[PDB]
Amino acid sequence: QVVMTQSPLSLPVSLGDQASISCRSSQSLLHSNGNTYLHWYLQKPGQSPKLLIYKVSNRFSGVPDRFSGSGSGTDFTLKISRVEAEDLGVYFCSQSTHIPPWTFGGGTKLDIKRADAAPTVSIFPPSSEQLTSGGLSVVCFLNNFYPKDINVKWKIDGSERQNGVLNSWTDQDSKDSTYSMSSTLTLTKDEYERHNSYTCEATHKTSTSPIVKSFNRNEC
Amino acid sequence: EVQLQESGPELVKTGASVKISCKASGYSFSNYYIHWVKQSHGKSLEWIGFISCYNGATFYNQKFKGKATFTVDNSSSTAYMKFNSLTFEDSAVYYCARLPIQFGNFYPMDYWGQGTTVTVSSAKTTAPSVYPLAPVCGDTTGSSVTLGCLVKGYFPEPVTLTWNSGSLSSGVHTFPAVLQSDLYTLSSSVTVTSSTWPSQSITCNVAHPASSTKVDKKIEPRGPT
Amino acid sequence: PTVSVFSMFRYSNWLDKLYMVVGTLAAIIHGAGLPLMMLVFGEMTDIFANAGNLEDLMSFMNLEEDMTRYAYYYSGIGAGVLVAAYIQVSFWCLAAGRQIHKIRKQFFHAIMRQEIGWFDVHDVGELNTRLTDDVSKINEGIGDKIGMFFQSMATFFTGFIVGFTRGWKLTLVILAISPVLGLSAAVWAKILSSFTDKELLAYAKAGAVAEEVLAAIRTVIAFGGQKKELERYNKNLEEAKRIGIKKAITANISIGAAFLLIYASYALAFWYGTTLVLSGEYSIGQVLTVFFSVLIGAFSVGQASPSIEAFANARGAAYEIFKIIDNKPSIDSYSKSGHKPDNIKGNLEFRNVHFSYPSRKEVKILKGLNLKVQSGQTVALVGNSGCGKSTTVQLMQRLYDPTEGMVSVDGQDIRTINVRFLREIIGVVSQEPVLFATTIAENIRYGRENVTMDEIEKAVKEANAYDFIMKLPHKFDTLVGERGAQLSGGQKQRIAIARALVRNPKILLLDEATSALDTESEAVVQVALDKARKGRTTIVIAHRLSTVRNADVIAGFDDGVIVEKGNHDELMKEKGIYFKLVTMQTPVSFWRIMKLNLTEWPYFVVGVFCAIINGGLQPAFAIIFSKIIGVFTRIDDPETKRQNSNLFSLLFLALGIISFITFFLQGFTFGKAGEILTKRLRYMVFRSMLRQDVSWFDDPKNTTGALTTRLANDAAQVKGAIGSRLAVITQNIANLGTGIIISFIYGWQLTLLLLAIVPIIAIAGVVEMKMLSGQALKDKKELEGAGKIATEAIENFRTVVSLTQEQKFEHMYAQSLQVPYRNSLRKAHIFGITFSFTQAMMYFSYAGCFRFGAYLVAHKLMSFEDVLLVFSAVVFGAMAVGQVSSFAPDYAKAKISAAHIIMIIEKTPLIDSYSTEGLMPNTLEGNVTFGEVVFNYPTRPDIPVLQGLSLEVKKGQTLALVGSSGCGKSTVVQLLERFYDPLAGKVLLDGKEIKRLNVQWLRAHLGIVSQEPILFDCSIAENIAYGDNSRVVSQEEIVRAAKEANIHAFIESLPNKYSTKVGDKGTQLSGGQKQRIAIARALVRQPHILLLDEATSALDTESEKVVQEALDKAREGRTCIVIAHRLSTIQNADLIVVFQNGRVKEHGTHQQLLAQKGIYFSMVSVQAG
Ligand SMILES: COc1cc2c(cc1OC)CN(CCc1ccc(-n3nnc(-c4cc(OC)c(OC)cc4NC(=O)[C@H]4CC(=O)c5ccccc5O4)n3)cc1)CC2
Ligand SMILES: COc1cc2c(cc1OC)CN(CCc1ccc(-n3nnc(-c4cc(OC)c(OC)cc4NC(=O)[C@H]4CC(=O)c5ccccc5O4)n3)cc1)CC2
Repeated sequence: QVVMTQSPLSLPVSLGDQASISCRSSQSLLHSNGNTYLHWYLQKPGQSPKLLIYKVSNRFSGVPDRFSGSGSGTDFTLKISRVEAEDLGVYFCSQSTHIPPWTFGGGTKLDIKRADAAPTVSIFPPSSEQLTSGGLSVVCFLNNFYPKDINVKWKIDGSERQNGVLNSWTDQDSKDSTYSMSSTLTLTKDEYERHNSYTCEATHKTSTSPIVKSFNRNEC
Repeated sequence: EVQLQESGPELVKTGASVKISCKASGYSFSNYYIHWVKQSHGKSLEWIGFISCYNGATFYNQKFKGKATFTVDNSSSTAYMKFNSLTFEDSAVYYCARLPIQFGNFYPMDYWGQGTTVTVSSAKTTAPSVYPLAPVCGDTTGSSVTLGCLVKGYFPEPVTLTWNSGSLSSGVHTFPAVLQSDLYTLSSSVTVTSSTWPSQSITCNVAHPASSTKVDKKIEPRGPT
Repeated sequence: PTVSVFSMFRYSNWLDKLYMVVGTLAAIIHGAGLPLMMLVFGEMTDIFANAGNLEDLMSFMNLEEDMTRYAYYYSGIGAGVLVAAYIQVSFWCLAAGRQIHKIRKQFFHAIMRQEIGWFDVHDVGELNTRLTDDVSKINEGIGDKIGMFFQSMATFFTGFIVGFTRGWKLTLVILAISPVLGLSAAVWAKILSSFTDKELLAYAKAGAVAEEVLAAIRTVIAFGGQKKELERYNKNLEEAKRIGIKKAITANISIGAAFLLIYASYALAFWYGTTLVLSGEYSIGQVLTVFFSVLIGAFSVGQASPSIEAFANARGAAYEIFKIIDNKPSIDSYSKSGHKPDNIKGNLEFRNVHFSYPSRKEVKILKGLNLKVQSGQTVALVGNSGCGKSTTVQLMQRLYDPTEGMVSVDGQDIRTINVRFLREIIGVVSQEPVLFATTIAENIRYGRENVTMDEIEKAVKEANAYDFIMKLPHKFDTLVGERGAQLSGGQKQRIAIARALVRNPKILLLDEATSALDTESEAVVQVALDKARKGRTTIVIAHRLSTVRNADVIAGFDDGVIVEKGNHDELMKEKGIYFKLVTMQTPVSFWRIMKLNLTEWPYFVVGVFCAIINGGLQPAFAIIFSKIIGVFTRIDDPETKRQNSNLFSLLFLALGIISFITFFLQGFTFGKAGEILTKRLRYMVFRSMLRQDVSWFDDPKNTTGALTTRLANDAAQVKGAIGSRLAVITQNIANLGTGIIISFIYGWQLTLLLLAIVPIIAIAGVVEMKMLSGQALKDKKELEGAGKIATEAIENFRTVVSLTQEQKFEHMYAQSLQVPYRNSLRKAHIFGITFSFTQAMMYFSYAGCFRFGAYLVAHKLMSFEDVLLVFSAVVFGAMAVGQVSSFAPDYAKAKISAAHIIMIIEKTPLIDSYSTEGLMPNTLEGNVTFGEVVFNYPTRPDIPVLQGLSLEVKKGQTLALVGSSGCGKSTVVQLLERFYDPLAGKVLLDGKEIKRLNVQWLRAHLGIVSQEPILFDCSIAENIAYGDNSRVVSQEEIVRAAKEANIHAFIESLPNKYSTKVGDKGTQLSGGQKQRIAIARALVRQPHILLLDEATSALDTESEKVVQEALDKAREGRTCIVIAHRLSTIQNADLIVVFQNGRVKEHGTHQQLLAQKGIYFSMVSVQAG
């Protein structure tokens, strides 16, 4: 029961430079014979995972030679030389030297490492059909944000909202190639009135300051 | 040039049985083992077990033994994995992989199936709740005035959202859906200019197959409400 | 010379065609058997490999259950193949046996339907070898080789089909390698099939001088060519040795190349197969089954060539027998469309009768003879030998037909009436009769069918041949020996007269009926001939005129034409030729052979080393095969697996190269030591036999041809007796001992289980090998022990063409053929059963061994690599043990051979020809004195031919010795020439006894001429040159002796005059010319003592004077002793000695014997003039 740990859960890389992904085994991945078995696979979204680098440092037939792999003992690493736009997916490692149960890694996604910017907060009052049907749905769009690790906070009368809200982390766009997400606060028409402030912000690295955009139930 | 491919998604109910199929072409079926591997969402992969494509001998991981049965069809060159009383914890993506019989863990899992996602569900078809959103009351953001249209609580997936019957391809933002308590949720935004709103029409669209509600909804300027 | 195939399967019943069809079906099934065993073997080893691979991962229950299932496929294939093989073998053997029995009976019928003229031209032995060899070749051409041919073709086709349906890639590779594999297997079977005829010819090239020196035994010590013939024999042995050496070298080259190719194919096939197995494209059982089926198929289609060879041979050998059976003569004894008279009255009509022998048609003996003989007319015909009285007798019985005219008997001609009915009614006695070697009651019964013993006693009392019947035991049960050798000549001719008279004939024809007969018995025979002449017509031909003077009509031949006719007084009052006739008349040894090859010990040591390696070559294959399989039975890194596979492919190649070198070396060394021993032994036995005495060969068992055959066979068998036992024992030890040991070390249980099977597997191997080419000859031995009757009824065509009893001897041949036929059918069934059972046990070893191996693997007691090792090392060990111990020649006959060879080598003659010790005086005179000399032959100790003769010879005394034929005429010659030493008597050669002198000096000083001239296989210059030995032979003496013998003309006429190659015994040139060259060959000796024995037996009257003028000018100085029947050299002789039963009756001068009228005057007044 070895336990692989793939060091970065995500690697912010550009196009034109190189990256390196590293797996650490809880046990020694040598074998009594004298070879080390630690294979690296590539998986694409909606496809089957391919085999990139088998064994120790060997390369599978039918892959380019941009990919390289070097390691020792309980620490191994892969290297992408001349990164492209097609070879952007999830990776993972796989141990095979102690195999009662086969073991894999957590994986790593890659990024495109674009230019920085802050999102534009968009907020809406609830829909008329929802007021008639007894409900509220205030969504906090935040367009043109970067990178895709941002923590927004719904707030009502000084209380952080932790229910009925999740974030729709869209991936990077094609041409403009920026990120987006959707935090939507919804409640029934009873507690819609006991609170007035439905405040959403965007706490990120591009701006520590909350870009506030709110409305008041009465003011409309 | 080896190609294995799987059945496809199977939205089954609780406590039922489901058979998953891996079809292998372009090579000798008699040699390799087929390895079945589970993957939940946002978690590391997990090994279920292996079936010997030669005579059908199996080996099960400790967790999965008694919850899965592996079988093989040689004349059809396929492998089959069946559950028994699958719970909510078995909604995941499952994979079949190839491993030769001579090397036996001294070789990688060279070729992989494409993966078929199972989903346990008890709810039934619902009509989407097309909610017409509207910008902040009163003040304008300038040129970029935002609008939106969303849904809440629909089963089952998908939903297609377009704007102005496809005649609007400016300031459009799409965001994926989310499952919650056996139902679904969605949202989307579109930015237009002042001479396009409230000067022109902006209509969202929804389409749910198991409900056939080809509904359209124009977003109107908000006044006192 | 190529019979169409349909013509050979003549004489086939419907049962036999059914046998052939069912046999072909069984053969195809039993052939396609084996690739299916390879199929099951592949599937089973795949089961084992996958169980092992999985159990090495999960670190064996379903293994035992699945092996249970595959044991059933193995057992089913084994039983099916047992049945198919039994059926194929038995049915093909039965069909061929019955067909050949029919062929042989019908062929004897055909060879009996012929005529003497067509039999007098062809050789007698030619038909004998035709029968035996041709018939046996027909039998082997259709007996079994068609079965094994179709079985090998079926194995080839099914093997390639299985190899293609399993995997076509490795199959295409083994196909690209397959033609050379087939060619190698074909050549390798071709060289192991015969192994007799080529060395037989290599020795036959030298058998010529063997037959020379053993066909001229007596004259060879006078010729004194022992040293020289031994030199030429050593030359011939040298050439035979060189040819045999080249044979062995090239045969072993081919063997080693075959094995190197087998192993290189193993290496290539495993290299490529493991490339595929590691590339996941193939399995290991699949590559095993595809490789084994394709390799076995190529080897079988290769081994199916000797069948084609034997079938071509059978067509070629059947051509002549079919031509014999096809021929029909103009007159058929069996045919009943002949015409048969009823009132058979004796009347002979010959008119304008011209006839010549078809053997020599250029010479015409007869130029027309016209005769008319009435009933009861005793006609005698008188004339010299050469006119053809015997020709007229053979013309009577329709042995031939005359080319001109027409002959008739009582009105109608012979040419429209039946031959057999005419042949039974003419009782004829020929000049020299032959007697069949049965009892004498059957001999006298042989005239006609239903004769009782009262008529037998009346006929033998008419023949006056009852007294010698009365004195010998078994008076009707005495088995007379071969060609009348048991009884005397007079008893033989009298019972031959009886044997003719039992037919009760209408015309009686006697031809020289009283040649060796005395006075009173010829008298009572002629009184009995006049006792039975009154109802019949009679023609008597004889030399004695005592039985001719009381005849009806006397006639005389001259140049074939009957010239004088009439009664006695008519020819007496005409004073013709006949007038001049009547006017003139009024074990012990036990392995002392090891020292015989001792001198070539490097050959023996390199041979034993190569045999050790070639025996151990098997367990190394077991090791490499099991290791390369166990590489794919366990899990490992891909690169470690590829490295092991490559290493084991290289080890296969290297083992093949070692096999090539070691096979070449062992074969060459053992063959070379063997051939050197055979040469050294043939040389020595010939020298030791040449050192023997004439009394040695004159032993009845010491026959010439028997001794040349003893040399040829035993000198080549004693080499095996020494080399082969050692080589085979060492091979089998290094093959099976280390195998049992390696097996015991790894798998102890399975090794015992398979120890309980190895004998039967060895037996199956030896049986399969003895079936590949040549199993048993005993059928020929039974046929031969029962075949003398066809020989005797073939040689003596004369008596059977007249007696009209041919069908009786054909029925006797059927009675001779009956029992071997039943035995052959029983043996066909037994042989089928044994072959099938052995192959089936080889098929069941798989099931047993692998079921116990699966039980062992399942309980962790051993791995699968281990059971594979035990199997491939013990079972194939025993199979190779059988295959090899088959090619070994058997040992008992070889031991008897070595014993007899050492006995004969060891035997030393009483008189040594090479020793110089004795009395050597420097001088002599030339006077010989015999006194009271008695001699008995060693082969006839009870019969004395001598009773104490004595003789006195002085210098230049022409001593003639006259007597009867067989009264001790050449015996005095053999007493002089140191052939026989007498038991009693005293011989003084000039007051020096011959027993104390030097032996070679007496044989050097004198020189004789033989009773029959024999020359050697060279030219005439070496014919006359043999007369003087140990001396430089001058050609002036050669031409001087050729002028003195008057043979100079016939030599100078011939092209390549003194280099003209003469064949055996002077068969190319005439008898008078070889007699003259015998005179010339004795003439170069210039002997102080000269003997002549029948100096003018076949010689012209002008040539006798020119022979005798050299004798008369050279009779001075030397003692001369001439023995002849012609009186011309006896009239001018000095002293004349007449013999009577070995006793000297009269001696002295010729005028003294002409004064006192005794027995010599009796012979001196026969043709005096
Ligand atoms: C194979 O079985 C059967 C045998 C027989 C029958 C029916 C049979 O049923 C199939 C019935 N008659 C058929 C005629 C015949 C005779 C012999 C053969 N030979 N075939 N090979 C060898 C061989 C010759 C070697 O040089 C002397 C030698 O030393 C280097 C080794 C060998 N072979 C072996 O050692 C092993 C090892 C092994 O792993 C293996 C694996 C698969 C198959 C066979 C095997 O045998 N002779 C095949 C047909 C008579 C004999
Ligand atoms: C007379 O004078 C001499 C005497 C001697 C010698 C020379 C003489 O010359 C003066 C030399 N010795 C010869 C002794 C000997 C005995 C057997 C063999 N045989 N070897 N194979 C087969 C075979 C027979 C088959 O039935 C007909 C048959 O049909 C199914 C097939 C085969 N062969 C095979 O199957 C394969 C397949 C295989 O896996 C294999 C594996 C290893 C090695 C070879 C192999 O070959 N017979 C070779 C030599 C002693 C006496």
